[PDB]
Amino acid sequence: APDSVDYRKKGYVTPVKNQGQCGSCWAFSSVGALEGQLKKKTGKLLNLSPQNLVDCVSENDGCGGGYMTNAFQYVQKNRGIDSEDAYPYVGQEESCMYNPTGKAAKCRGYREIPEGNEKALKRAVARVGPVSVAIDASLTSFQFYSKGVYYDESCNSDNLNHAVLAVGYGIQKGNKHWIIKNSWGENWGNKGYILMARNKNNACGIANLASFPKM
Ligand SMILES: *C(=O)[C@@H](NC(=O)OC(C)(C)C)C1CCCCC1
Repeated sequence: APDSVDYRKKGYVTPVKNQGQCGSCWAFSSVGALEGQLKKKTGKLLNLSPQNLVDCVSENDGCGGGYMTNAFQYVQKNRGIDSEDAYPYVGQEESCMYNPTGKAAKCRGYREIPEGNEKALKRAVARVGPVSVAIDASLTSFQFYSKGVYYDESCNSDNLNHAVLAVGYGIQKGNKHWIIKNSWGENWGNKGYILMARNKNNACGIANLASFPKM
């Protein structure tokens, strides 16, 4: 039987979130990866705080964009990241208000998958769990997605502009794919998710900026 995994079935994925009017996709991607590792390492997870990252990761630009590795590094140096409940998302950057009392996860580093390698990415998803990735999500066809395995030849792998989360991989109707968790609400795509073409020459640059935190 062909290799495939869907971490949503295993309880490694929390409900789909909505960024609102803030370019915080990176924060949600990071938090999603941390959540997956919490489930993996401790047997249970909870919603982590993307707001904590938006406000405290000085190396990023808050609602103006950021990198997942920068967030992981921050969680590590900071000795922690608050839970969503302790540090709720307001969708706008504010002053860093982290509080150790509400710490909900820790990080011991991170690893970046070899750029452009879907085979290494697949191994990471299979051996680590959900991984943070970035893609070109500017196409109109990406935005109005609803079903099937998305693939658009004009998707620019050299223009990563949206962080997302690879929650698994498989095949649907002879079409190999990556299971992708977005942060545009459950209203977007298929209940907040999108099936993206796998092994279609790094479509949309799916393997160009992938990483996972070490816990
Ligand atoms: C989306 O939420 C943001 N994307 C982002 O941080 O992209 C990386 C650096 C490729 C992960 C941006 C922030 C504002 C401009 C548009 C989308």
